[PDB]
Amino acid sequence: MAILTDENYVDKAERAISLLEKDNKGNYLLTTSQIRKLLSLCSSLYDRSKERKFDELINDVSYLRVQFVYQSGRNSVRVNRQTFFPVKDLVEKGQILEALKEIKDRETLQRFCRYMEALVAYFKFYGGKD
Amino acid sequence: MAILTDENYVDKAERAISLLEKDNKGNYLLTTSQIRKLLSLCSSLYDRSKERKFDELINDVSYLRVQFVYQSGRNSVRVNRQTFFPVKDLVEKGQILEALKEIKDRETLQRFCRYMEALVAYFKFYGGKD
Amino acid sequence: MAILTDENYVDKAERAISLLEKDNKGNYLLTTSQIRKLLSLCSSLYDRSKERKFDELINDVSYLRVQFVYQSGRNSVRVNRQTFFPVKDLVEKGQILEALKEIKDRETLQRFCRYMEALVAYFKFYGGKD
Amino acid sequence: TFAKIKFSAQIRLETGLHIGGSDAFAAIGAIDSPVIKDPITNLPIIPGSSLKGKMRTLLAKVYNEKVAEKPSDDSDILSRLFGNSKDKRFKMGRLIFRDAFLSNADELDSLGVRSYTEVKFENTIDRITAEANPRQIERAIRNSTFDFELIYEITDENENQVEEDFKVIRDGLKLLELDYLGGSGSRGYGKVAFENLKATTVFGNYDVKTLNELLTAEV
RNA sequence: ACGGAAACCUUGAUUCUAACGCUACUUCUAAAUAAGCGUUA
Repeated sequence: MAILTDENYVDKAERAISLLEKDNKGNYLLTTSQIRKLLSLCSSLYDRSKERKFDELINDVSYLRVQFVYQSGRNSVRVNRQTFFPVKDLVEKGQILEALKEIKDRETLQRFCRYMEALVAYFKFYGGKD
Repeated sequence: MAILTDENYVDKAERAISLLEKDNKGNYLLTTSQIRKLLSLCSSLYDRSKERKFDELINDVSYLRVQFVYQSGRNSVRVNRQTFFPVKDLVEKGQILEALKEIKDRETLQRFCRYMEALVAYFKFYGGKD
Repeated sequence: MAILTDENYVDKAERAISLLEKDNKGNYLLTTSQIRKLLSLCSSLYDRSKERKFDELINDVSYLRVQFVYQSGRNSVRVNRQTFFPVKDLVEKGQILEALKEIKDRETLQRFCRYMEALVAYFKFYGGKD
Repeated sequence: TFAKIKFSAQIRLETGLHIGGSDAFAAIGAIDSPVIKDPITNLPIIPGSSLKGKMRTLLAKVYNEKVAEKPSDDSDILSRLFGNSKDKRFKMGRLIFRDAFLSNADELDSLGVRSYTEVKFENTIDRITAEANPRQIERAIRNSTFDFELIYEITDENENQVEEDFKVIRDGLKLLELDYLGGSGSRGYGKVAFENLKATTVFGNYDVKTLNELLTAEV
């Protein structure tokens, strides 16, 4: 049983980012600067999955996972004496780590990178800031 | 009920382009360069739909939807101390996302691609810029 | 009231061609290469109208109208520090866009195609370059 | 006496290069100034149009003897090498530039890099308000090398001009070394070097020993 | 049991040869990842 399939990842990203925490004014707490490194690493992993075999990209996925955990744990936004952690909220509401656990070949890796594409696309669609 | 039919899509593009946001000088806010990637993806999808079945075109359609929702939020123009989203305005007024959601077979996919062609044709006919 | 009838479309093409704008040297700003695709599509539609019924020709008429407006909005010539749209002018003075909306059967389609042939003949008769 | 001589070199960057392209292959979440890239491999490239244009503009300040308002108004020694659309004599030039592609990706990997393009963060600081506006610019990695190929043709029109065209090619490459390949090179971008610069007669019979001596000695 | 009967306007023929959608053109121009440390103790 996989959480990401070719028939649901775009709608999954839709629902995942429509549930992200918002300020009292309605703006998203997440910004593109907080996830810029993760997006760059996902883009590079997608680029390198086309040429090289999956066994060569065994350290890149692990680096991507440790980057996801580090960024989710370190990014904090404080408004109105309340501190939220938008990257961790995005990771748990998008099931990023669980999807990363189901990466075992080129197909699943490319599906995950397309899922991240969809996540940031729809984040920008609903008023996400740079 | 379907919003794109063989009898109404050209008139639908006619009605949608006339309602796009304009500056106080009367010229459009959307440019062709903002929708260049979307037009290229629609053209490639339409070309490739002729030779192969819709069963393995699902990734291309999902990526097309992802790119539409991304380019809607990415492209912003600041004019007269006010932010505008021209691609988002075009997508919301032409019902691009709702027409994409109706794509289930080759006929609907080609109808959507022809509708996009009609939209850009009428945008250029009404003095739209590159 | 039908603008194109079997008795005046040749004269309409004649007056339209005489009303087309020219350069400082008296040369036609419109060229046959600007309308080559439109003429090819008109010829194919006329050829297909003889055997196939108008039910399957509606998509071809819609695409023909889309091509007409796209070429009206796309082709532009800048001469003497002034820009002009030769295809748009030809469409306006020749009264083509709303002559397309009255295409409801085979007879109206063939009337429009013969009107386009007359327009080309009288455009070449008055010095229209290729 | 027709012949073709291939000047082959390694364009090794001394600084990050930003030749700059469109958003056709840009990332879906990147507010960047993307560089021109190969459509398949998504690797940075050095287009031959950039090299030809920059070299032609640089050699126009040394080999014209008259300021030219257009590339068509260029001198004969440069029109016969780069081409001239308003000259029946020089309408087809003797120089073919080629797109340069990354040729040491393995060495860069062994050096410990994660991607072949980095993102440099700059800003502009307001001098009245001390307000900083940031930007991100994509660049190719500093130690990248690109395969450079330049084909020079020799016909009977090159009867007594090859030794001058060779000198002009050397001077153009040297001027490119004391300049920057296309980008924001006024802030320290696009410094390049030509390594292993050698000339090989790939077609016909020609002697390139002396030329190769000035290539590998004068550089 | 008719100015009538019998009779192929027929055979053989490539709308073919030659021709680069080509020449010239830098995705370019300026820009420190930087500023502010109050008040209480």
